[PDB]
Amino acid sequence: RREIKIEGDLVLGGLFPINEKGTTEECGRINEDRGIQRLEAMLFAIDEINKDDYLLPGVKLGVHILDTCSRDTYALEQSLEFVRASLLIAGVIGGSYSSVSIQVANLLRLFQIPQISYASTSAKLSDKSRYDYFARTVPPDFYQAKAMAEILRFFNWTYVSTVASEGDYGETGIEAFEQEARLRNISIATAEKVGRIRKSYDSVIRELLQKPNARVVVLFMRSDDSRELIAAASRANASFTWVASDGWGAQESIIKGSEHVAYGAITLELASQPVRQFDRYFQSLNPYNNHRNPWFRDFWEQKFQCSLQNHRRVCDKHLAIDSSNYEQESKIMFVVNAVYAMAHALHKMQRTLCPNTTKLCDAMKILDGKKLYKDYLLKINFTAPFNDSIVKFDTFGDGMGRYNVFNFQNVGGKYSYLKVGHWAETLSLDVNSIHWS
Amino acid sequence: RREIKIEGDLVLGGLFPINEKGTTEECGRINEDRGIQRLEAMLFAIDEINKDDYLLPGVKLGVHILDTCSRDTYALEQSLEFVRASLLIAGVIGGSYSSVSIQVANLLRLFQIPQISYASTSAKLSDKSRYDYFARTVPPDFYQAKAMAEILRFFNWTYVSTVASEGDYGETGIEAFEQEARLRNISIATAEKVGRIRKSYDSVIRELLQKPNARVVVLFMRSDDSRELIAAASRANASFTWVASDGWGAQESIIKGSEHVAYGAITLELASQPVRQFDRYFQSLNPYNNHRNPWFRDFWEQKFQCSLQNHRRVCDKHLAIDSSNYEQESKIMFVVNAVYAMAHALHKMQRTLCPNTTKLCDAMKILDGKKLYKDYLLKINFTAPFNDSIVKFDTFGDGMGRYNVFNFQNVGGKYSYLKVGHWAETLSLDVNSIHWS
Ligand SMILES: N[C@](CC1c2ccccc2Oc2ccccc21)(C(=O)O)[C@H]1C[C@@H]1C(=O)O
Ligand SMILES: N[C@](CC1c2ccccc2Oc2ccccc21)(C(=O)O)[C@H]1C[C@@H]1C(=O)O
Ligand SMILES: [Cl-]
Ligand SMILES: [Cl-]
Ligand SMILES: [Cl-]
Ligand SMILES: [Cl-]
Repeated sequence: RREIKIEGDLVLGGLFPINEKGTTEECGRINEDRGIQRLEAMLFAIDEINKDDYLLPGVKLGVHILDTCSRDTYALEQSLEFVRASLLIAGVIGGSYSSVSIQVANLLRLFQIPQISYASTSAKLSDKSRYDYFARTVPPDFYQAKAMAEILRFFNWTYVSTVASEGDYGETGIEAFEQEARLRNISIATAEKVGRIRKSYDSVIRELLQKPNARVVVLFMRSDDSRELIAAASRANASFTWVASDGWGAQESIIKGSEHVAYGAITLELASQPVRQFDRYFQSLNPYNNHRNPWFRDFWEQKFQCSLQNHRRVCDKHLAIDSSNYEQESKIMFVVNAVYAMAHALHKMQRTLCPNTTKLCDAMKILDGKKLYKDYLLKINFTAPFNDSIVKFDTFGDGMGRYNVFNFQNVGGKYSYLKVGHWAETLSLDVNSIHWS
Repeated sequence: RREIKIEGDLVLGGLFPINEKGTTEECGRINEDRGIQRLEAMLFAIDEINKDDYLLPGVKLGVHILDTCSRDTYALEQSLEFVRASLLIAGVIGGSYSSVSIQVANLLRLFQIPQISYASTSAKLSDKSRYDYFARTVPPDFYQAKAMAEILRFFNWTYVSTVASEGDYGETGIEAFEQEARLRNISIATAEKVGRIRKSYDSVIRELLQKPNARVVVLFMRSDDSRELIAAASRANASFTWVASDGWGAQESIIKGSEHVAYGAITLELASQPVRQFDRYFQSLNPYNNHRNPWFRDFWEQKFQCSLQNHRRVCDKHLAIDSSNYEQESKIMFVVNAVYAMAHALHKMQRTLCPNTTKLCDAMKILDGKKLYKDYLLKINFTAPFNDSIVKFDTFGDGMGRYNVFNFQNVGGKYSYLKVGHWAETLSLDVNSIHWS
């Protein structure tokens, strides 16, 4: 029922997991980082573009923002509002979960509405024919498989074993790693999978022990699966050199109480830099100055376990989002770059189709989505506005594969993940900073 | 803007090409046979089912009927009305043109709404994964390719040449014939195509003459392409034994003025029988008793070139649809069988999910479209209501491939197409009635 509907000459649709997938109820609690923060980054980006005197000087961007409630079917129903509009919906920003972005993309292509996801990393969305109106500022996860294969090939690690989670993430990732290993003459000792139980991980650990020549284990697993496998490795006192995808990444929750077996592990994470101006914008928001966001009062009441309006404690008027209770969500840069990619494509389109004017001409009021996607959006190339990193898409509409390389080690009586490298198209490692086990 | 919206316990969506694809304007003239007649066959079928005391005894069927205007994009926009409904839209009947049914099917699968086409014959719609909510009472055209290959194999015609129209119909049909010929050890001399010009056909005829050993020509062409190729064959005085798909069929317009070169031609047509009770129902309709159809007054004014309400002649009050100006459209049986297939699937579903009641229970008010399609609709098997011919679908949702075999000949100083056989799964020919050339 809730929405953010702001008028403009051109309107961008937005889809965010503002609320978690509910349990009795369809929608759960507010999602603070993937929902509120990401939605406010798109509003921040719109405000900035509208303020800019060089980008779309005569065209004001409006918005139509909706909650996906972290569910495919709910997001599809919401997306009908963007299709009914045929508000001048020029394109859609979102969603977050790949399963939501797949269903939205199946609908939007039918009405030729371009879509840019700032978070969906499934390999399926790369399909030029099935998702011919979809683009993304994030790279697909199959580039992690390529980056891991390139890390092994560098260290000449020719004999390895693999563990994968069940589902799109784990299966597609190890299937891509298997192919990337074959091309690099890397032989896979044993390939294990993990379904949806404590014993299951011990069966995998035992099966990994059956090939003692393969000291390197390559993981393409979800967070919970990664923690549980390292726990079973801890129980069996089985120490391996783990090479893992972002499912493990640089999360301290994974290695907690199992740092011996997990020592020297090589992990990947999506490389991103914070948007400093966003921290200032987000920390200044309060229930008194943020009337345009209809979810903000529930976000505030939930974040601070208080009531703004008697069994509930009254919100102290001096509460604030600040350094002690806030950290910029890892994908804020991708939200901002997605909105700017749409603006840059629209700007170039208006300049070509509306000669000798800055205003939105008739040729663009009857907007050709096919032209916008193929001839403008897929051909954008600009410097990220708050970074010199380039925003651009390949012919599949995929953003550039840039990952940080981490090494789990202890220096100065503290266990931390250390940034020991980066993968862009070529691997770059600071080898003399890596610890082994 | 116009529609037929009739309330019921369960409502069926309907899509018909009531108006032709417009030219200035988006929608053209009324389409009398594929539009008005086919829409009235669905209303006839609904009335009959509702009157029946054994089929859905406690569930009244309603309708929501819309004009596709013979265009993909217009039909997609119309279909949003069936999706917005989530009226209790249980399923959709239509469309006619395969291009319209493809776009509708792309939308309806997303909201799990089963769809039955009474006319769309494209091979694409057979795809179990891409069109997983689509079924049809007509067979796909690739069964014509199989039937023609079986006619050649019977007469031991091992050396043949092929001509195909450009587009889905001709290309897919000859591609399927090429595969069906390989399996029957039939060698193809030359494979010609026809684009979108009088000279083009002469180039094909000349190229066919280059292989004089191949006296049999297999055609998979559109009506206009078929007439023009027989015209070029007439000009080059090139007489062949033509084996053609329903694009030519038993149309006298194809052979007009070119009966010598076209003599003895073997052609296919979709086998159908008229629904006798429909003739009585359709011929009784007049502008005074048909208020539920909002397009009928324009149909009447167009059919009779008159005005019901001064430069226009006033409609004579004694005008009527009758034997002199009406003939039952060839696919009326498929419209009626599509509506009955949906009713039978709903009837079996209500009997299983609503025990000890005939009424629509809560388990069916929140209708599971996935169950309706896979467990009920794909498993129907009933005698056609106004025929003993069986209505059933295969695992792809395709209706049974039943074609009549025609032979163009002269008997008693009159040129006519004679029914000389039938193809169901096995070919059946009355060989001693076939003329050659
Ligand atoms: N990138 C996500 C997550 C990504 C993923 C991709 C496809 C399927 C499953 C799947 O689950 C995992 C599990 C572990 C690590 C990464 C993923 C996406 O759903 O695409 C998106 C939720 C993330 C966000 O909103 O930041
Ligand atoms: N069966 C049709 C027509 C069928 C066809 C199928 C796919 C592509 C093109 C194509 O065009 C031809 C040409 C000649 C003969 C048969 C077809 C369909 O569009 O499916 C549908 C309009 C017919 C109806 O409403 O009766
Ligand atoms: Cl989402
Ligand atoms: Cl998954
Ligand atoms: Cl149609
Ligand atoms: Cl065609």
